[PDB]
Amino acid sequence: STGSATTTPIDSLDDAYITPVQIGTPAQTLNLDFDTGSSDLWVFSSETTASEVDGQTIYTPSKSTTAKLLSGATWSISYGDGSSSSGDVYTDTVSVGGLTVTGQAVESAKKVSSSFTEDSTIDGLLGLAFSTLNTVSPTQQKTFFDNAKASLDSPVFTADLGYHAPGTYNFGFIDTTAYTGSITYTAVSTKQGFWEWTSTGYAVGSGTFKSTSIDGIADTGTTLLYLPATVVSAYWAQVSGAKSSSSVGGYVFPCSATLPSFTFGVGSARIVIPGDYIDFGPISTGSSSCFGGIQSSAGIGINIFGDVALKAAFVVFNGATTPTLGFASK
Repeated sequence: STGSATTTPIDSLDDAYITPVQIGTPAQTLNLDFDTGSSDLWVFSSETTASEVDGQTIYTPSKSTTAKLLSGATWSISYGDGSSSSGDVYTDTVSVGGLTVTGQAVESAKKVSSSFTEDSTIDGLLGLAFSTLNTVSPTQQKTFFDNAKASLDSPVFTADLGYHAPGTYNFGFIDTTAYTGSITYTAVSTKQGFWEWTSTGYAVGSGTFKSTSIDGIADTGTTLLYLPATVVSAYWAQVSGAKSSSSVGGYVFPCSATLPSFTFGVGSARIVIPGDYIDFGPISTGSSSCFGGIQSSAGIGINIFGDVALKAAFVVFNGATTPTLGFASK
């Protein structure tokens, strides 16, 4: 089997991408944030505290003839941005782009943190990291991809995120028309539960490539590119007037600037992020200070190849017995 679904930016900055997901019988379609940095499929629901729902579409398990309470199971998750959610668990039929999994754990939110409530466009998350990170207790549950894997034509999914445009998540096949050149594959460590890999270096604009190992994670659920402070300083030094602002929370730059590109290495290959992808717009409405899309990971504990980096590539998440990642230009 295969599946193919369009993923759509939630706003004009590409802050996140939503993908329609069919849950239950008859189908209830929710727009979920596919997140290769986490491993829970959770949704706003008829059980979510009413004051914490503000415009999201909810899953109502009592209206699904295939929903079953997973007795005794609870979940609770906290994300790198400080947000969180928790609740109970149902199993139900879940379909993405024509690919159907029966008995998928659907984590129904009883509580969500304010950042979720305040974002009416995201109805939940669909985790695509390794199932060892799934938070369901006392019996950890598998991700949608893990449940689908054996049925897929090939045990892979691909992320093709658009810049200011829709893109595609495919399951079970590699669309050879969706990229240019060849796909360069690179080793993955699953020791932390992430799609963790080592970039071979970077370049700023037309500058020389610096060969240096940068361990990080491929994370579709993180907006920005978070890299070591040395790398980030080297980038922003090429933008006149750019500076790190403690009050704003990262590097800002004059909105009148033209940003240089940023290149990262994948083996001997190179992925170029155009400068425009690094502009996240005014820090507040009407400001001439703009927020940068490359930020320091120093306070995170891990480097994160988020959407800024991934949307410059066609990315293969190869879930074979020994997983690997593939990157192609597009």
